[PDB]
Amino acid sequence: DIQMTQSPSTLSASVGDRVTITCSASSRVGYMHWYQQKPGKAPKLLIYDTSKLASGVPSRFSGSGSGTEFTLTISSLQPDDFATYYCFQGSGYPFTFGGGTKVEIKRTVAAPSVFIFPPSDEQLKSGTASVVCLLNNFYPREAKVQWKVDNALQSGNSQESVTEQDSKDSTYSLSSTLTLSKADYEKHKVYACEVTHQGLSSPVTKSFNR
Amino acid sequence: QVTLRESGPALVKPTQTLTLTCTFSGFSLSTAGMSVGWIRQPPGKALEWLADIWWDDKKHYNPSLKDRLTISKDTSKNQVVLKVTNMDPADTATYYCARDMIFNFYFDVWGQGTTVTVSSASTKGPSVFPLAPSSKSTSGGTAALGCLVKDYFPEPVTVSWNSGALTSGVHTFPAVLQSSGLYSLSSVVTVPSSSLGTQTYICNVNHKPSNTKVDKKVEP
Amino acid sequence: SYNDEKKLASNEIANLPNLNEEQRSAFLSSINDDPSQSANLLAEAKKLNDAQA
Repeated sequence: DIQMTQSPSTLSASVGDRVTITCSASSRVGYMHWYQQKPGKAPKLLIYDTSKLASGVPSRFSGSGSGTEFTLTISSLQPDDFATYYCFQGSGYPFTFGGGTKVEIKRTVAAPSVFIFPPSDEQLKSGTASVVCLLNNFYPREAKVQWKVDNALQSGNSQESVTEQDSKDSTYSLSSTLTLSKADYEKHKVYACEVTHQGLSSPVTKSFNR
Repeated sequence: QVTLRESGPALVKPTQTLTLTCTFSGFSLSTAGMSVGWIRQPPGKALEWLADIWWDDKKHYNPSLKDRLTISKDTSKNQVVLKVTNMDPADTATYYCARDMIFNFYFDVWGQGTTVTVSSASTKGPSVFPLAPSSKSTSGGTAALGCLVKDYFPEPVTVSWNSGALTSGVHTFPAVLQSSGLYSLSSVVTVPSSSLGTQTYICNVNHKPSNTKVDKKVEP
Repeated sequence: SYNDEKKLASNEIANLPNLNEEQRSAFLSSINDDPSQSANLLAEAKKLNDAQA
């Protein structure tokens, strides 16, 4: 069959940068097509027949190439261009896709706003308690979040999740959830989330008293 | 215009056969040159084409699927069905249908996709809990609030706010797998603090795999 | 790259103004089945097209 390798597989560029993704096929195809896939969405046709713009696609996008070597170009990277891009060939069966290129947006550092939500009373009845720490709209992605219950650092009883980069402001957000049985929960008093980030001069703590 | 929509079970057991249905509009599969194809995408991996069917009943299958596929059409009802035998957890993926034409040989319109998980574990519905805004979730200016959707299986869960009327400021986090083997996620949204008293905020939570629907009002 | 042959030949069939849906379907399906027959099928389509002008 015909297979394609894309490069780079991951790409990070600032808004306004010109970006190029290449797709090299194992053998000649008459056309290369490109798809854009945003987080949580289906792929959307972007370029077809090598250089033709699909509908609802800004002039920012262009495509080129022939034989085994094809390129997709974005002439002025915008926040909403955050996506994974795939090349695709329909010239021979099986139809195939390249491995994808994740395009990330570089932007100015931004400190997280930190919030904390205690366990809702509704949950406490069921006999379990989750305390949620939230870091909102920060860049870059790297951050550290530690839990302290009565000044005692915690381990292995919390889980983090981070969003994909926002399509508007290119920031991330992150939640950290501390899970305890209602028993251990009423066994301690102060509940605190400690946050470290490049955009913060000193680590920010958010806490509350049971 | 053209739309396609995939449907089928959210959960199937290893060795079982999966049946997926694509229902489409805006075009006809009796039209000369028309085709529907199926593509899937495992978590964090690339897209993989699976099969296609043409208006003339011609069919193609990806050899990577080892003869496990059968595709068929009902032109009358605008439906294409794909069956996959002997499901394995490696087949856990989002499955898409999309339109092709013999004039094109590219998929120009896709469905939204339907997520399938292959597991012996059984379906479990979420509990939905308030993440009430307070002085402790305020910056400015602005207060965060949300809903905690915990202990469910399989994926996915969808969350809207105010029946889709509230979109700005919403972050729904990717689910995390807990040690219990169940998923949990939160959805949050920042709104003006001055609206806390006048504007009702409701998270609409769907876990279709367990036929759960919950509209929770989140207040101070 | 058999599908490129299909794609080119199919667009040439699409260009013809005087074929009905039944006839278009016939030629396109033949192309779909065996692209190497394109030169021949196009000749046949053009002749049928012209006779129906």
